[PDB]
Amino acid sequence: GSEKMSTAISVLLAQAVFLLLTSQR
Repeated sequence: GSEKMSTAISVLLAQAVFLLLTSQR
């Protein structure tokens, strides 16, 4: 955990939807 696993699990979704937008946009 810690802010480390928090920035890895959060950044993981950031990209997941990131490409989802550029594609639908």
